[PDB]
Amino acid sequence: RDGVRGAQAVASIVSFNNTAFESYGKEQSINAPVSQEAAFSYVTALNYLLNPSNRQKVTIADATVVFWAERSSPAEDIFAGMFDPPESVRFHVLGLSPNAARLSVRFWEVDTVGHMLDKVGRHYRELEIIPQFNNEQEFPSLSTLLR
RNA sequence: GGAUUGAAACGCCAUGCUCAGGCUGGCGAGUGGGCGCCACUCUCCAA
Repeated sequence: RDGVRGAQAVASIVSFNNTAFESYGKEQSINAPVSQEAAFSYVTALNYLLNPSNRQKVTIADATVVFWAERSSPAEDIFAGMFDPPESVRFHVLGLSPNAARLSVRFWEVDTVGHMLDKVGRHYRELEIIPQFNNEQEFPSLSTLLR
């Protein structure tokens, strides 16, 4: 509920529980070396970002999406980007999906603006038609169309 | 003729859009109007 949705109670990104996944005679996490404090750091950061109290998380389809910058109010409006369609690093975007007890990365972007017009823009421009009344609204919501 | 974090790795097994329902009841192409007014087969040729 308060973490990655649909995954096991405790999940991990790195794990080598089965022999088929080992190589060169290594074993366990030693199969990929990382300093202990470094491992702690990013895990804590990821846990923090997952906290619902901080408005930097959103669920789309099956994948949970997390983003961060020095400010987040505009990107947070992507909530309507699907719910009701219309110095610091800027807008890292990460989307991951859950396996049974381990996580996988779906996509990864670092672009600015946050534009998704590639599909939405095409989607809307395909729907263009002159209206009948003068008081109609240009951008109908999917709910209205389906109804 | 050692070693491309490599060498091997099926999305797979299978399931009815079914059972049934009147385009009906009914309505005037109907009322009425002149093909009329008038005009030379007529001049001459043995059997």
